[PDB]
Amino acid sequence: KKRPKRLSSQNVNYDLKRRKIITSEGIERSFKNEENEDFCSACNQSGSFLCCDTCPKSFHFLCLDPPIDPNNLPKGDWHCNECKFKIFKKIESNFIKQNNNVKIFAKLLFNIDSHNPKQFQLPNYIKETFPAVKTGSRGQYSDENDTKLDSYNPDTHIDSNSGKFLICYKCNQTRLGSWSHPENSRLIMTCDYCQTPWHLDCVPRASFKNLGSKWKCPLHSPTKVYKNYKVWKKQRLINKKNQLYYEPLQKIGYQNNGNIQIIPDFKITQIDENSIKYDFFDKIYKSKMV
Amino acid sequence: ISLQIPIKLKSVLVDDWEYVTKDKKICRLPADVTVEMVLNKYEHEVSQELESPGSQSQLSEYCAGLKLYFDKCLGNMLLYRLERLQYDELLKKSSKDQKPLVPIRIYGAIHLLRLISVLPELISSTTMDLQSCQLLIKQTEDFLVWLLMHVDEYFNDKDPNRSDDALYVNTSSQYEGVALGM
Amino acid sequence: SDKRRVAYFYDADVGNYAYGAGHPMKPHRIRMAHSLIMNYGLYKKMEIYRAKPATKQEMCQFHTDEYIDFLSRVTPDNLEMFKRESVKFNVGDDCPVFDGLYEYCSISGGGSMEGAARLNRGKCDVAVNYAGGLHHAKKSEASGFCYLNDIVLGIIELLRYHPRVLYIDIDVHHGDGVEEAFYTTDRVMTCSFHKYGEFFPGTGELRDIGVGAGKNYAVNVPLRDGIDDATYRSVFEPVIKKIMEWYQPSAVVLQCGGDSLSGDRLGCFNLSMEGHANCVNYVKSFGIPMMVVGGGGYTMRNVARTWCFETGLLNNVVLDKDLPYNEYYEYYGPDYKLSVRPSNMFNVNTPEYLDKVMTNIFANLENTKEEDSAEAKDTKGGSQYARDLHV
Amino acid sequence: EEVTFFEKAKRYIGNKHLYTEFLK
Repeated sequence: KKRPKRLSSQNVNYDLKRRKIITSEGIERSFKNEENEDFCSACNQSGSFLCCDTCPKSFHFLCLDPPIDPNNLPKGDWHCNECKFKIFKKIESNFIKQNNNVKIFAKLLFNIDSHNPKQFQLPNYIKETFPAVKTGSRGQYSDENDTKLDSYNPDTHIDSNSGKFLICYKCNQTRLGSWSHPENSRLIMTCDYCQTPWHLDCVPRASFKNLGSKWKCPLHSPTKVYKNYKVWKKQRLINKKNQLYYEPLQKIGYQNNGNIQIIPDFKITQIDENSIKYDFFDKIYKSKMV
Repeated sequence: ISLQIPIKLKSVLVDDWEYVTKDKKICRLPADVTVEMVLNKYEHEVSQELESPGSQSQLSEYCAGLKLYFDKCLGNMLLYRLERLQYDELLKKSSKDQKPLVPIRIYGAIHLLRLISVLPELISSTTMDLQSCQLLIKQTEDFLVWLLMHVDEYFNDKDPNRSDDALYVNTSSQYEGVALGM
Repeated sequence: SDKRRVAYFYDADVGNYAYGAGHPMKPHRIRMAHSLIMNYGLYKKMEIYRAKPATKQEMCQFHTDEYIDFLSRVTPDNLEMFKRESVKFNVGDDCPVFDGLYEYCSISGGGSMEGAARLNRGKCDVAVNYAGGLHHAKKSEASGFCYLNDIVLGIIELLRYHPRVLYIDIDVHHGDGVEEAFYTTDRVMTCSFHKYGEFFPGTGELRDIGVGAGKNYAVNVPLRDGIDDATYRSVFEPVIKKIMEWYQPSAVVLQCGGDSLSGDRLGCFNLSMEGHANCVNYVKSFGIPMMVVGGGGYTMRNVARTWCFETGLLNNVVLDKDLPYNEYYEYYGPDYKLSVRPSNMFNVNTPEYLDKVMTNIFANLENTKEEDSAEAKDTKGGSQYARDLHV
Repeated sequence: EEVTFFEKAKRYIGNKHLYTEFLK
């Protein structure tokens, strides 16, 4: 018998919200009778914009070649880069010969204020050379990014791909536990690259991350191994007409600074496991003498 | 039309894009190397490795045209949304001591290579003759070939976490918030 | 354990500030904690103190000049023109502005520097500041869903008397700014308990224990979605015991955050009165100088209950569960008892995971071994008592 | 001896999804 709708108290504020009763009076004895778009044409982003009339687009206050702080407004009405020439023998012929030492770039310099400033986007023949690089929603570098009962564990310990059970690498225990005593159950997250099972206790993790960069299983090559120093950043993979190439002819003191496609300009060389075994024992021997 | 960007320099551009957007890093304003020193190295090196039948004339002409191109087209296509406020504060500091706004001698070779890569985007949308286009493509390919050998000296693999010679300064939280705000 | 002189600073202006509609983090909990303390008869072993507003040029000791000048100039009627500094420091987007913002930061920093000065002059062994507790912000930031970092304002104010300073964060949404400000120096050790899951700070890791002179001297523990009292005891007692047996601090700054209680807007921990009391009780047991500060708490009943309990035990008295009549008599629970019931929510943390954290923490720590400064100018503010014992 | 590493790894890892990464 809570009965909340019966009592409303309309004489004062109502439902957290305030009504117009405070603004319904005007008797005081104090003075004693004496177009625009959501997105942008420069970076395709939403935010603060300046109103325009000659053009139907909107630009940011800090996305212009002569940028101006929003607090100090420009005098009059501001116009875009090409809006200046929008209202207004060819001028190219005299412009080419007007200046010296710029003749091959005269036409390129002519077209500077005839178009709007914009953020930089990589061309249509750069990103796609590496299949790992894909365009983002707003222009991000996309490489790998996208409290209940025990029922989390059956939803994670069974992938229904082959009707089997995934076992962790550090410990050979799935540890699904029992329904009566679920405290012995351990959550397992799988890898997003090789689907390697991993307990949440073996690797120092405490939560599942599903927004942002995908979790990496720590059984791969380091991305930024540090040894003044050296910052290895790989050489990526090339899918453009098999440009990466495969030339196995030496495999000895190769010194190919990593980046091997192991088999049983840029050049992802081919390596075998016999060579890896041989030069491992060679390095072990040379460490034994020193 | 499209110039032969080498795959190493494509990896360099993708790494710079990752640093700018995903890693949130921007280039050094007081860069030890800008376009002036890379073109000085060009004129100091490539002149004596070939004969002189007159190629130095249009070679220096193209260098001057590029230098002029890097000024106005810097603020048009370049400056990823993170770098807009750094451009603003750079021009404010330039105007503080009444110095002329000359942004070519500020940015390094990363922006130079980025401007090189963005040429076919706007070259096609104009009345621009193929006769000069073939020569420009060939000499720009020579430029990328020269940059290949110099890529370790000019874009050395370093990060802005333990030394100040990584040609990069990392973004701050206030700068990250205000750069992508407006 | 041992008898201690506990000092408590409260400002009445802290209570009458509302952050906004639908706002979890709010300052009204401080006034009801003060009312519960006043009505529980704790004044016999307590002195009341008034927090002077923070002076502008001493407030800049942590933050930048422009940030403080903006905070003293910010108000809802001009936030629309303040866009650049609004988005630069995350002000008005995630944390909206309100009347008396600069007043709140001034009185909070004043209370924190008052606690630090009372620690410096040594007349009171323990200083309690519930009015402050803003512990998420940074030098030029209002991130972590607050506005100031007055704990780091008060930590360095007590550096002169206390060379080695130990800080503990026990609530969720840990001290990003607190461990950030004292990263590279071994003088201040920042310990923080939080969950790996995304929070208002977002930061926190097991490998970010320090760089430079502060290397291996800022321990962070990533916890899971809710800890039982016994598991929190087993994860708290050995770590703090090893810290006090190795670091040898001369001061303790305890963050009495109510965000880690059993049920609030953003909290995800499951500690009862016993679980929350052991954090303060353990670090009280060594008797070294202490500064209790509290900023957490999204639900008024739970945070007021735990703050009244902490105020009770800190003076070594038996705090009973019954609540005397006050202005908030029909506020805390149906049965009106001072006990936050732990929810029936699962213990995600593992004893094996806790043991692994213990082992790597021990292996990490085995290798190691301004015109008004230091002033306590204030007023007692106990001449008039606003005890509303009449209906 | 020092040549037993190969079949030790063959028994332990087994699958080539990780063994090749172990070789790397």
